[PDB]
Amino acid sequence: GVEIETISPGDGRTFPKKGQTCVVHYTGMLQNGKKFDSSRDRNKPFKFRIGKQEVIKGFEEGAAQMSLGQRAKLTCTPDVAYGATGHPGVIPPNATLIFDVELLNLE
Repeated sequence: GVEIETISPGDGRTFPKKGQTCVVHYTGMLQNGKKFDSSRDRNKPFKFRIGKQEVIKGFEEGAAQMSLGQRAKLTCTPDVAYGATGHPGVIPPNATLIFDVELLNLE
């Protein structure tokens, strides 16, 4: 269950499709926890395409429901990303994830 809470500005029409490589200034946040990931710290804003199961299931649906310039607020459920296993040392089992996502892309 991907729950979108968009901070408004953008265009609201430039929607992601297949065969489109896009750019996200994401920032990881643990619910009842601290940060764990930030593309803003590395200044290399994570160029990636859509559909090839690169990213987790929660980030995949939330990015497709956005448009250019928008700023959403993800709440990824445990069963779509890591809640069975958990990424070793970084993500505990049965964890619910928070993301600051801004789509500043091409295509």
